[PDB]
Amino acid sequence: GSHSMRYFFTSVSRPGRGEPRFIAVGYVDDTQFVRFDSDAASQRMEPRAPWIEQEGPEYWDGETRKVKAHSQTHRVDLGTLRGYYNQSEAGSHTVQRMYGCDVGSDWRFLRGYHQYAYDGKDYIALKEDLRSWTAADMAAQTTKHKWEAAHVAEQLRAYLEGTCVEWLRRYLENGKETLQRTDAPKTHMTHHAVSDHEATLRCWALSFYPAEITLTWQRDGEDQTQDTELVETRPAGDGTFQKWAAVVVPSGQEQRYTCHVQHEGLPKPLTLRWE
Amino acid sequence: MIQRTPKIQVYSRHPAENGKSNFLNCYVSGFHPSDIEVDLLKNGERIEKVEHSDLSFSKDWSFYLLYYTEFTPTEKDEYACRVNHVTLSQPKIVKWDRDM
Amino acid sequence: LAGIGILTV
Ligand code: NA
Repeated sequence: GSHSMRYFFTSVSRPGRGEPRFIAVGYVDDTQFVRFDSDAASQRMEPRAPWIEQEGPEYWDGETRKVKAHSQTHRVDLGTLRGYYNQSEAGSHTVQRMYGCDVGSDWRFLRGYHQYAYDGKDYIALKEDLRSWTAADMAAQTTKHKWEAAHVAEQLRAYLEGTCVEWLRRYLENGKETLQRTDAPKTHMTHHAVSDHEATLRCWALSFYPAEITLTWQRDGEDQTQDTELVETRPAGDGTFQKWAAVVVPSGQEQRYTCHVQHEGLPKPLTLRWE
Repeated sequence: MIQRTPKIQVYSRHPAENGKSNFLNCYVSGFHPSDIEVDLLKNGERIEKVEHSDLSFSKDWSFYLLYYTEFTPTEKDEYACRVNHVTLSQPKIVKWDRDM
Repeated sequence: LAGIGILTV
């Protein structure tokens, strides 16, 4: 029902080996649709979903111009942040920016976000109201003062509440077959002895979309959170996702254990049993 | 400086059946910084025909990448993924286990 | 992408 559009930007310095590497990707929900890579030959924003290919030359020229301007600002940022933190040229550093907007089932704006990180830690982010900033440390207060004096939040709010939402709706319509689907998980559990007295129980969810899902184990109805190994949801490569959860249990106790799967494509949450 | 170790998973796109074409995936997630070496191996040798996704990251800033190649499983062929990253003191090899 | 509001830190 609910949807999101997000753009992700990463710039990495490589001291003594040229200009920083810059990569940008855009997603609608869990489906990537565009990319730009500074090291690639084309120097264009490029399509990565079939439904965005129909956008005309004005779109690709405009997105390429904007993504290059993003690349140039993040390039400058790497130098600026080295100054703010009194760092040398001995090492590589990373800047990340992500922004975008969420809508509900009725495609009306829920909230917007714009967040920046330096060396893998929060640096500065727009607050939920889109009118003020959260700065994580003293160096980010400097950026906050500069961005308040330049009225950055007013410009971002306008984009996030207006333009971002309008284009998300356009993409949801044009890419409806891909984007407005739900593929319910195909589920099962597997059982393998690890010794003569213990077995691994693994609960599987395959071929689902969107990626959000919950898998949990219970023993006599009690959650087994601390004893569960839960892997990161992973792409199958075809537009759907996979995930599993496992527990190691004493042999003979299998019937006490149940796996529980929740996903938006299921009419009801599933309970899988060994009896 | 923050460093986070890659979580490596090696798996096929579809349930494996010997003699049926499929895709072999190595998904690495949760790492920082972004510089990472990932190779898919067949009988311990590097596979040349390997594609990968564009670098992206999660809500916690950690990166993720999928490496993938078309393959046809057999009884005898062993597949793996070899990953190196600053957080690993030597390259880590994860074997494809089709019976999970 | 945003065409405004993306500034240097
Ligand atoms: Na290493």
